[PDB]
Amino acid sequence: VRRCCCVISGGVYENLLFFPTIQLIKDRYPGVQVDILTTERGKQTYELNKNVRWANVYDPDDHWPEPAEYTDMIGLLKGRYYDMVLSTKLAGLGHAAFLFMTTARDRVSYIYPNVNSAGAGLMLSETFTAENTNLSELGYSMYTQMEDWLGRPFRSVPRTPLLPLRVSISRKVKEVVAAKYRNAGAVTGKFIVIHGIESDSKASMQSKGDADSLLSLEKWAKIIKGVRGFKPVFVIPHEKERENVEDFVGDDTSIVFITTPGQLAALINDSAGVIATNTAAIQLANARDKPCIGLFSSEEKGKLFVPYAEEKSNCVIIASKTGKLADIDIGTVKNAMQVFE
Amino acid sequence: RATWLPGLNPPPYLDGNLAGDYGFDPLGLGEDPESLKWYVQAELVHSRFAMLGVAGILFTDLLRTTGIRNLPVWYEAGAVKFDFASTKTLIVVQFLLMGFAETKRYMDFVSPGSQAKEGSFFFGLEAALEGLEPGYPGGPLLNPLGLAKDVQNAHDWKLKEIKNGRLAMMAMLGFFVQASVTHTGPIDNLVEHLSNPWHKTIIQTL
Amino acid sequence: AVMVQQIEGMRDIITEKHVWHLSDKAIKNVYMFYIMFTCWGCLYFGSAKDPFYDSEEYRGDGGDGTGYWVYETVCISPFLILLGKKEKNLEMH
Amino acid sequence: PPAVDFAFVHSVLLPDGTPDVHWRRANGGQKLRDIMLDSNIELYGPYSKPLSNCAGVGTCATCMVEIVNGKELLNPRTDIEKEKLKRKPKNWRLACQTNVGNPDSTGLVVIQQLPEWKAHEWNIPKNI
Ligand SMILES: CC(/C=C/C=C(C)/C=C/[C@@]12O[C@]1(C)C[C@@H](O)CC2(C)C)=C\C=C\C=C(C)\C=C\C=C(C)\C=C\[C@@]12O[C@]1(C)C[C@@H](O)CC2(C)C
Ligand code: FES
Repeated sequence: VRRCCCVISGGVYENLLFFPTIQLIKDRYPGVQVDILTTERGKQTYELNKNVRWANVYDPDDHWPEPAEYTDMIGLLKGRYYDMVLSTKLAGLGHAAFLFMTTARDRVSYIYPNVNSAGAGLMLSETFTAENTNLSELGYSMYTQMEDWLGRPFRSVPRTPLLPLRVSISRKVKEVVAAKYRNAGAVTGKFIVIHGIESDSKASMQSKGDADSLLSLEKWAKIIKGVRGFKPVFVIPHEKERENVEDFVGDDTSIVFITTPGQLAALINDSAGVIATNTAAIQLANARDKPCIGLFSSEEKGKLFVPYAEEKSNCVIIASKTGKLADIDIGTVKNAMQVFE
Repeated sequence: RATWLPGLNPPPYLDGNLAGDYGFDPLGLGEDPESLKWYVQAELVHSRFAMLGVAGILFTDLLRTTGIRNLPVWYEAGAVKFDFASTKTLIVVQFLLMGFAETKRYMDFVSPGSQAKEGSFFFGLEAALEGLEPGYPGGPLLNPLGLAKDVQNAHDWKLKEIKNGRLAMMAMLGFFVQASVTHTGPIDNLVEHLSNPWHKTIIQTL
Repeated sequence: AVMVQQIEGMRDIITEKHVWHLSDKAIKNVYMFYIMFTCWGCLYFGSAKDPFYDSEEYRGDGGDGTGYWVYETVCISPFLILLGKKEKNLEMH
Repeated sequence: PPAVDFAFVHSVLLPDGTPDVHWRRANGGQKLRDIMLDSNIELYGPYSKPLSNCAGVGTCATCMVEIVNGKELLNPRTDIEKEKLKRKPKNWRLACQTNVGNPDSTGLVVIQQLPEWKAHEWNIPKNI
């Protein structure tokens, strides 16, 4: 192939985890101008990719889009003259016809376990039935079918990981986030980012399959009282959380307002510690070798979203003993003291 | 929740997670659970047939009373002799086709995986009959648009369905009795009520 | 031109009725002069220091004069920073 | 008898430079507006003229009172204190929309009447 789309869905987190798949694609065929037809807040991840070409905004899960917009995007994908679709939108006919109207050589999608996925095999060269119908709930990997078929042993090795989630920031986002925490009282090497705050905001970057993923504030007040201050910067998803956090944990506690995942990875890259819950920030911390802890609401969910905690040897995983995101708040402080210094 | 008359607790054998529950079972018919499942599928099919019926009656009578088309009265509509086909053939054809439909629906209700697995040839379409649910078959044949791809988390859509359908069934009983003691169409009875409402009701029939 | 109107209701009316119309030729004349003003204004105000479409605010960022220069700018300069990021990773950043 | 200990610190200072506290008495909780009307303390300020208030319904932010240490025995906001006053220091409530609760009640809530037209900040303790 030379031109390849991606009709990925979900938001920040699902499109973030697709970066080893894109690196797999460019590792498979030498020069590919990969495109992305994602939802909003999916484009914002694609500063961190150094591989791709357009990265539009479409919201593929709309299911009754604007017919002007729908016809325009069908014709746009026709005018870009692709060779491979790689949907992972998890839909069948109706959307298989959408991938079929693109003049594509290799129509690839995901397919429901249910019925809304019949008649799709007619219009797809790969079927790739998935699980749970809530595809982010499958965990970190989510694409082992698509990873194992893209690059089957036909001439050489698959090479299905290449040190998965190598995100990369540029100098411009580094300078603007440097100004954003330099407005706070942080030093460019010695601070700790969080990105876990109980909120009602779509900049939380969580998942589609996780519900109770974001930790509270008075629980967080206990966590931030139990921990020594290594300048913990606080990453709010919206400005209405600023005064709320300053009411709970204090006025001296620095708050950095970040809603962009590229800005969030730039804030990771200057940090020295990460106390993220199950958001994009765990994977961004595992990118560029930052020591994370990775809070979760379940040990099993933590294994599904981090299967590589034994590999990086810094992301010492902590979850809740029950479900419902209520952990011990003690031993996590202990190994936060252990690994961050 | 609001269960069909305040001052009464809903029965404990039905509550919440069902299409428009509201807890109305004073005569203990949904007490047995499999009986309730059978009655749910019965209700859905009854309500959908009744909705098609109310549409096919109200639309035809809007065309008739106003005078757009010379269609017959719903009451005297069955004895229309069609040129290309006869009613004696149509009953048999309906029997065949709706048997292939309803027996398939049944064998899905008793065995959801059926009609799509093995030797279930319907012109090679053994995939659109996946079912996905009791009473909500889905698939490219049955929901081409797929407004509710999901069906467990589609409580608004199923609630709209069942409420409109309960109301259509009640309106069909209206069509049955209202036009057996008045011998006119529904729209005729309506405009009879909307001229002098306090002088043309059921009990104003002497 | 004087007409005395007798209406029983209020009072008498002394209507004037100067019926007139811009001469047929004068409509062509006002068209002639307005096409002259259009000519003069097109030439002179095209020969003017046009303060918005000259600066680095418009011509600097994009500014080809279309309506999509904003959209191709914010759709290509992220591809420019992705290209610069790949070329940065090509020398191991 | 169950006697809630209102303090009702007045808005203006004494000319000496110390606040003047009045320590009202009234039983229990029905409405704070009715307590401040009955026990003769100055609620509305300039709005104490007869048609300068909504007579208790909440359609005007005229009975507002800063309440400090008032998280003990108080009803929550009825989406009228949350709407009439919006961008406030969050310790301000409407007396005709708050209520100090039930008749069986003891407590030492202290209320600064007229948060508009005052000069003191109270230096509130940071919660949590
Ligand atoms: C299916 C239906 C009607 C279908 C109509 C159709 C196809 C009409 C077709 C036609 O007109 C057209 C279009 C065109 C015409 O030219 C030809 C025909 C052919 C004439 C009505 C159902 C109508 C069904 C009705 C009215 C059912 C009512 C049920 C009730 C009230 C139940 C009550 C309870 O059961 C509960 C709920 C709970 C228990 O605990 C207590 C009790 C009280 C027992
Ligand atoms: S008096 Fe109107 S606000 Fe309380």
